[PDB]
Amino acid sequence: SAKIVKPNGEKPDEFESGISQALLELEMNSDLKAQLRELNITAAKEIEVGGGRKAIIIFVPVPQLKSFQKIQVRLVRELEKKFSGKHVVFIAQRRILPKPTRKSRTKNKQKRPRSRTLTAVHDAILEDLVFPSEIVGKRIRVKLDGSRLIKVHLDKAQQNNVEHKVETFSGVYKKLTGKDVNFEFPEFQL
Amino acid sequence: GRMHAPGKGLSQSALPYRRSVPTWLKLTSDDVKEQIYKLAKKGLTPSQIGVILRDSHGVAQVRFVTGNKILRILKSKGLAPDLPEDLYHLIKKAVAVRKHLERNRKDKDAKFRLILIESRIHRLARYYKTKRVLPPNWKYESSTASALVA
Amino acid sequence: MPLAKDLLHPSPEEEKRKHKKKRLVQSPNSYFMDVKCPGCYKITTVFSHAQTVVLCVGCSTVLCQPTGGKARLTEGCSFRRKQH
Amino acid sequence: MQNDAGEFVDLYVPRKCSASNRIIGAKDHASIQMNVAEVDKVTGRFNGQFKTYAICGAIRRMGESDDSILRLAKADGIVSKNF
Amino acid sequence: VRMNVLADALKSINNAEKRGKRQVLIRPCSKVIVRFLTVMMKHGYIGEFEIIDDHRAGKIVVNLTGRLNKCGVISPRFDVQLKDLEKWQNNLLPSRQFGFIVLTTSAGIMDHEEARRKHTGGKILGFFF
RNA sequence: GCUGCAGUUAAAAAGCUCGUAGUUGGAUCUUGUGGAGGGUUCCCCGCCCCUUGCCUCUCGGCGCCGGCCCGAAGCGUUUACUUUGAAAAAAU
Repeated sequence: SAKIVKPNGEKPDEFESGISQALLELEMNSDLKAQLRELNITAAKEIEVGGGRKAIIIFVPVPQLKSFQKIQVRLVRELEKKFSGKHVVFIAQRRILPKPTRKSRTKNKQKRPRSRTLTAVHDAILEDLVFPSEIVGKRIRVKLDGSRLIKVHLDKAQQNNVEHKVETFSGVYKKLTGKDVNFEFPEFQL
Repeated sequence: GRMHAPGKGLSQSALPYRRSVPTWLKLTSDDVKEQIYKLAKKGLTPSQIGVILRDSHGVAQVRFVTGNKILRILKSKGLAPDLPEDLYHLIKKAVAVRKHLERNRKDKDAKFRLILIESRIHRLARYYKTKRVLPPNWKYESSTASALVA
Repeated sequence: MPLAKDLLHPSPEEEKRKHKKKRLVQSPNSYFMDVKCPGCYKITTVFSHAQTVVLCVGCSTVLCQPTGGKARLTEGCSFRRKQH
Repeated sequence: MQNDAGEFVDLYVPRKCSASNRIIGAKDHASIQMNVAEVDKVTGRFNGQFKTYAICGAIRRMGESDDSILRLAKADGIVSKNF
Repeated sequence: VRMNVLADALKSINNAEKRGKRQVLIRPCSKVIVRFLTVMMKHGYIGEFEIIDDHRAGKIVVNLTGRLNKCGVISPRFDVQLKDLEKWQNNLLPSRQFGFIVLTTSAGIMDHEEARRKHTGGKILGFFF
């Protein structure tokens, strides 16, 4: 059925029912009818970016996301064509569990998997945004005031698929995690 | 440095930063598992499976195509051996030197190198016994050693 | 080395000269290549430091011989690296 | 050095090496002060204006003063950030 | 073998400062090293620094300003109580007017002057002046 | 000589190697905006994901026109460390 987004009580919102309508109606034409199958989108949002414009974030459940990425190169190109001059990103619906030692209830009967840690979730969210391109390496600069900046290196092939979206990647990752990031290309790579 | 020699050489592998599978690789996770299961029926140890796959097929690191290390892939199907493969190789080397010393009792270098092999067996067995890989009653014996590898 | 050379930006000719474990970030010198032979022409993949005596899908007696460094090809039509 | 009334109490304040940020002592007879002429931008001619540097004796005797004077002259406008 | 990583980091900085070098490379990195460097930087003894990811514990490059006379480690991490801290700063510091002992406490890693304001004891890590 | 000594030539490193007890042991698993005291961001409240981490009873007072709320209790994986209470003759 339509309005697939969010748990009970949260569901009726105009923007998020609008984006999920715009996704689920697209299986009705013969090309994407071969490869969409009413697969779950868990949420969507429309958010501001540094140029005073707007961008959208689409949230995908983990066991479905390995199938979305295989068609995303056409599926996002169709959505970015249909919406009013917007930029789009797909990201995983990851959960974080709290620290067992003196910051949560804890017992021997179940152990917190390291795949549910805050560090393993925040550094996985960084790989979803850039998807048409691959991370070549990271560096972190500590300033004299005690703040941090992250420098990300992107592969030199596939520049044409991400150079016009680095300005939305910084604003989206800032709003998902609270941290400043710059996206850059290497001098050379082995 | 090496544990029983004065040498301190540096040779080893160096993995790349990029953990991803490359776009040119035609293989897929469950077909790599079937090739591992076929190679195990020939009696190949895990260390030999990884070189046959690296040399003659596209898979540089099986752990990057399939999310598991290849001894776990064998244990989950019941294909794994009853003695760990590095402990097996040390025991096979100890019986080869013992077959030499029965007729060559003047070879005092061979007598010295046998102490350095069997003390390296004792150090490795003591590790595996604490992690429940071996029974608490497991013991290497110079008379029994030939029956552990035949 | 002078008193003031910066350590964060080695030139690629400074980085390609040094040992694989002693670079700023580690990387192998080995590579994958695709290889082809006369008489039967099904293309195959080989690793440049192979230990195995490789036999092709074309069933020829030897595709390459192992060696103390790089393996040597039997005068095959390609030594072309794969890009990634 | 100042006291709780805010007045100064040193005999003198000693100079520091331009390359290295360490104090040059009263008996460091291997140390130097260098002085270099500025030129006008229309005709390349001396206008009487100049720039100065001071170098530690320990950096001179290890052979590092030539590269230190060059880095200082590239940090100021004189060598113009190309070579 | 390498029994302690913080002792390598400070000995490596201390040898580079005495040769007059403008940068130094520290390897392996650690959570303890990044928190110790931050205390020297906040008091003005070193410049800013950058961390390299390599998937094996990481590395740090540090910028040097020529102000540092020494930095060092006390190897057994002895416990200290507020009544006994006077004896340690009488032993390790060059004057009552400058230099700092660094402590680890349940309120965090910090300067021995901050531990008196926060009314807390801890374990000794090292010092700088 | 713990703080704090020494062992090429002044006194002094087992001829050499293995090895049980003893001492020592690599990296990794939750943060910035808002208010008070104070500053021009950080220490106390409440928050992106959890703020005593959970929970729902029943013997037992509170808030109001039965029902729903907020102080005990089960207790937060076990210890060292540190800070605070209590309790320890007088004379010196």
